[PDB]
Amino acid sequence: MAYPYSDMPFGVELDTSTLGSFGLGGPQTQLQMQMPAVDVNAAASGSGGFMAGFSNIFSRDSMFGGVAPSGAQTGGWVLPALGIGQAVFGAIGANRQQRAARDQLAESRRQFDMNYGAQRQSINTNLEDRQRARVASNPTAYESVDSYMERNRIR
Amino acid sequence: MAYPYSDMPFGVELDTSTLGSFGLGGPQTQLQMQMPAVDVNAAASGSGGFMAGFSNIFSRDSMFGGVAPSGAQTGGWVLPALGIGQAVFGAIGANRQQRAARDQLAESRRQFDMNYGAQRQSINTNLEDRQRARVASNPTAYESVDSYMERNRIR
Amino acid sequence: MAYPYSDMPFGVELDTSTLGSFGLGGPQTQLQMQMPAVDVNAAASGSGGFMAGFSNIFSRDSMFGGVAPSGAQTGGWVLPALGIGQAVFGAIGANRQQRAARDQLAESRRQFDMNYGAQRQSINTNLEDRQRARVASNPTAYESVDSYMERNRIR
Amino acid sequence: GTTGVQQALGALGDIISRQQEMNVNNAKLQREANTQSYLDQVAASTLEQLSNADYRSGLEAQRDAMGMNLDRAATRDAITK
Repeated sequence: MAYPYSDMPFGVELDTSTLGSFGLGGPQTQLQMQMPAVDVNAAASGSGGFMAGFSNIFSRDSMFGGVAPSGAQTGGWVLPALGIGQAVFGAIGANRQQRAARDQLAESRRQFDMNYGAQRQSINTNLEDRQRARVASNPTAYESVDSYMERNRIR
Repeated sequence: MAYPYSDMPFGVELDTSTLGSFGLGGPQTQLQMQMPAVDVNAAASGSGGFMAGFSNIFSRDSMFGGVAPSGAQTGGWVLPALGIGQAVFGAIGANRQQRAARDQLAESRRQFDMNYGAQRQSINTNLEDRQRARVASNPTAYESVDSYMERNRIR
Repeated sequence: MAYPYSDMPFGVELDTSTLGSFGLGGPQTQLQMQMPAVDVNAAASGSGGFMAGFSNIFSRDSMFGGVAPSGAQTGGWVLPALGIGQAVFGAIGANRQQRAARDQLAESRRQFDMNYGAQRQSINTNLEDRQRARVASNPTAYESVDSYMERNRIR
Repeated sequence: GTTGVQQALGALGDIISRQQEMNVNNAKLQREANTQSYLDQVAASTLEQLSNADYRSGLEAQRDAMGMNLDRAATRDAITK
């Protein structure tokens, strides 16, 4: 491409990860970037070529539509905007519910694993202190600590 | 800008936090301001330039609408106001339900963590009172306190 | 055949496994492939024979359809595209739910089997540490370690 | 996450259906307007003009330029009536 710009490192960083992580399915990985220009200057001057400062609609006929006599009505953009917002918010809610379910499941798994770890450490301590008496009473006629720690030791 | 006023410190204080906290999704961070004007004075005199001070509609046609003979009907603002209130209160209820669910989950997490902490303290106490006999009876032939206190100590 | 190419090893690797594994019913088994050509060059030149660089529709009548006077309507492809996307995403959601259920069942399986294994090792340790006394007190009048470890040992 | 997108797509796709129906109604009204606009021309012509077989040739040639965008069942025999 004649104008590579700097999208290659951005694409490299993105890789192929799907939605998830912790930021409602993708956090603010990038950083906030200042406004290109304080004054609108009619969008990007010649490049923009819009009517941001020229249209100045300020008319209900465009926001909410309007019907002249003899039919021939036109619809405003308010209804499409509301529909788009409805769709986006529904998708966000579904993503939130899925994330909450995943959280809950992962949390429960964490509690189970941590409880097992604590119980395992306690059991190992009990075995070690019980075997201490055996290895301190008659070391010659009994086994060593390493044998018990490597053969009858809880993982 | 031409009239900076003092919105910049307010924006800095707001930062970029989303809905939540404790005040039903955004508490009263600011303070209660005083009345702007002693008397109505038709809003802010020339600056306001409103008609509410002289409207005195007191008319059912404006509130609940009305239809003259030969159709040509007009609808009042009461129905749109009721619809807007319905939407706002539905959104508030959804926010309340989400907040209640988050609470409940946080309470469960606190319960489990606190039970684990109490059990860990109890197990550590049992361990050090059990090793007290070992370190007080034959200190030379047995280990020291620190060996267990950072080897066989429950996290 | 005339053009075997290299699809035979790919088919051999595929074998006859059905959906599942971990990648939402089939992971990215293959590897990323670079673009055949940077420039479109009207698809694959003569082989392509498309209007990618020639059509340039950019016309609401194509995307969103259009009706001329006297009926004679034509529908755009936007509605079929939306329907296809809806179907695909519904299927993906169903697959995700099935995978989540399978994962939960497998987690419960692991939970119970792991707990039984822990209790198994604990019981075996208890039995053998009880039997140390029997085999060390009066070996002549009591049984051997092999008998108990092969007859009344925990599976 | 993948279950609510169906409602999103449906709500994105119904609005264009409503727009298409409105376009259909507008097109029908436009056809009616074309028909009436033509009929006014023949209604506002003096008898001597319609008798001469050069004015009516162009008048009904303006009817063959508009295709089926002009109801061709109430604009045929208009001159004779």
